[PDB]
Amino acid sequence: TVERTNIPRICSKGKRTVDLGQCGLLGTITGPPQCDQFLEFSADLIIERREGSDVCYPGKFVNEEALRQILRESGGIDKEAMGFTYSGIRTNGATSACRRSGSSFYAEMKWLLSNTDNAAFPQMTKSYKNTRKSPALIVWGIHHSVSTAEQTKLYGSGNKLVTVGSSNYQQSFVPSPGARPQVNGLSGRIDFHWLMLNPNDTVTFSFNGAFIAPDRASFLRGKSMGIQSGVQVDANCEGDCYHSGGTIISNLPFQNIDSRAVGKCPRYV
Amino acid sequence: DIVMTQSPSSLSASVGDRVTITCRASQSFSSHLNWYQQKPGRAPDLLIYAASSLHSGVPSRFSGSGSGTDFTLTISSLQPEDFAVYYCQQSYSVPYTFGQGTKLQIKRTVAAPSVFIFPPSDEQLKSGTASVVCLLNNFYPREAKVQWKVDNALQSGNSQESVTEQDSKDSTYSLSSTLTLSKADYEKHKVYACEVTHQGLSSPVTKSFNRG
Amino acid sequence: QVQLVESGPGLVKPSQTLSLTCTVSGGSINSSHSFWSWIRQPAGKGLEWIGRIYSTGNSNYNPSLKSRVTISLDTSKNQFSLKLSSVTAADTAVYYCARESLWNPDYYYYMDVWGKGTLVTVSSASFKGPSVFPLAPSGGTAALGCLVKDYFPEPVTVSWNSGALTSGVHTFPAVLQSSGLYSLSSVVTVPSSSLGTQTYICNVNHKPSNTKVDKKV
Ligand SMILES: *[C@@H]1O[C@H](CO)[C@@H](O)[C@H](O)[C@H]1NC(C)=O
Repeated sequence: TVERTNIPRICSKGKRTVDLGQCGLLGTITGPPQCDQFLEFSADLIIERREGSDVCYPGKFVNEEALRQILRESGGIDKEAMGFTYSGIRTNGATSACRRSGSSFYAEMKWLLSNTDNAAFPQMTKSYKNTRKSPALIVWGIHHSVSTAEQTKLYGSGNKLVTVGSSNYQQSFVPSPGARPQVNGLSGRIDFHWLMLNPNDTVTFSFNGAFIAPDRASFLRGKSMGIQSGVQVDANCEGDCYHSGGTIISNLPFQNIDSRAVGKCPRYV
Repeated sequence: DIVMTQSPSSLSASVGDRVTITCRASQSFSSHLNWYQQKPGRAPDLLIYAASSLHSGVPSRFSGSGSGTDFTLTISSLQPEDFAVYYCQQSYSVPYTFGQGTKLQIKRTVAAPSVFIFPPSDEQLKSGTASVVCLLNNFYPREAKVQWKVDNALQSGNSQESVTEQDSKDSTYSLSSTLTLSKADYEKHKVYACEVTHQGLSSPVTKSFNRG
Repeated sequence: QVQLVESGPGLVKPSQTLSLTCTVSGGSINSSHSFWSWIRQPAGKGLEWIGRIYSTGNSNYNPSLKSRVTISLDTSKNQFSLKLSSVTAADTAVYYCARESLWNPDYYYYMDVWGKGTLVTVSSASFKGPSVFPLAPSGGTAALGCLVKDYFPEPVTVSWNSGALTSGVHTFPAVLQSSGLYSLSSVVTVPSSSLGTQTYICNVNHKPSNTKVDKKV
């Protein structure tokens, strides 16, 4: 009445299955060098890996576990340029951690600096209206310098403030400079925030520094399934429930092999 | 705007009880919720930020659980000084919004009031009005009846009462019935009595004084 | 130790601009992690976030009040102000300073410093200081006090022996009379033996009138 034997492989017959490999699922939105194959993908079954990382320049995703659940059942992501134009900033930051052929940065973000070292960063305002019929995933970043002088050298002296405004959201953010444990040879940090922009709605970024502006916006293609595993993928076997151990193949109404398996599955016992 | 519906508008709990106050959101904002304790006459003090993390300085008996849209403030072992009004705050997006508030009242054993009567001052009579004040001190519960007698004549619409916020130490109320007359009327009668009937008294108490 | 103090007129006339001011002690107003905010509370009602300001000068106003609200800061004086235009009878409330701490690394903000609060009634009637008469005590414990009468507007704040007597003091809520003036009594129970020895002066402070009466009982 309850299946106890599973398949030690991920049965990908009949469904579009993408093994993200060395890239974490959230990396597809920002675009580190390891998500260049999956900046725009479509899939029915997304498979994360333990080695995959959402990040190249050390940092974190704010509200990441909620966003990962959104991305796991997205059917993929489509991109579109938000058409931002700048005058009076460097607009081409780079870091040794995000390396393609030398120093680079996130493929979908743009690190904004002052023109020269310790020069001023002018107050700017950029807007983007979601023209499509689907909600637009929109991601921005806040760079925490390692010292007060680094933030002064990069974006100029004075207090920095980033404010994000939509029809259903409005909050301001501030960088906190300080020396943090060395991750990838760096103590600075870049934190990524996100929000959903409705159709015919306009996001608005007002800032004067320490702002990792987005270049493109993401859109969800459809529906999919998202698991993390270390098992191999099987193309000839067909399954409807999956977990970290593999594939659950059963007609019994119950099972007692995993408690959080996704997909059409028997109830946990 | 994010509506904040906060349940238990008012409640009564005994010292040592485990009180729970709930707050529910119109959105789901990943636990951007703060709790404030506002005692009478004071500004709200921050108890809990980010739903579950205690603010430095508040006692350990304040807890905060909640996920998504439903959050609960919990006071394990309620103490008499916890009498206040508690508010939940949404810290997700401005304009910031608060709950309607929860007045937490303390339940104690019934206590009888000490009754005092105060004649009007000779200085006030020069103004032409007379204020006779009757005091009920440190009683529980809140309900109490005060009757004014002037020469054994019942008084109607010249009284005005007001009770204090229940005490932060013994959780007792105190009220003041102040009878207002005119000087001409005050000098016409001699015996002024304040009669108090309270549930912890058995027999009604009357405190009187003579004018002359 | 950051501390905030409200300073402003206690009453304003209808259809005028209400102006308050916050003096911030124990810290610079150019702190990189502080949104200086204003929150008001109608007496007996809930809290209403008015608006906040950053050291850079950027502000966010409540959309209901955005038409009539202006917030500014004075970096030289270590102060920030709030000006509510076209005041109506509904704007009668207690107005609080507040500092929103942005120090949290997980981006969870909170008001951790509040001012004492300043009541602002709005009315056409001019203010009037209070008259204070004794409540003579007339063993066990005796009760004495002093009756504060005929003042406007709120609030009045009573002390006993310049704050050195707090145990056993009850100051009652204000009651509005037919005249449109307020009255309240402040009582204190003391040892009946202490009547002849110790003196009891009650300190009635009425900031709307700049008056402060001291009545010995
Ligand atoms: C979005 O706005 C455009 C321009 O007003 C309009 O043509 C379109 O129908 C709108 N779509 C939706 C879904 O509101």
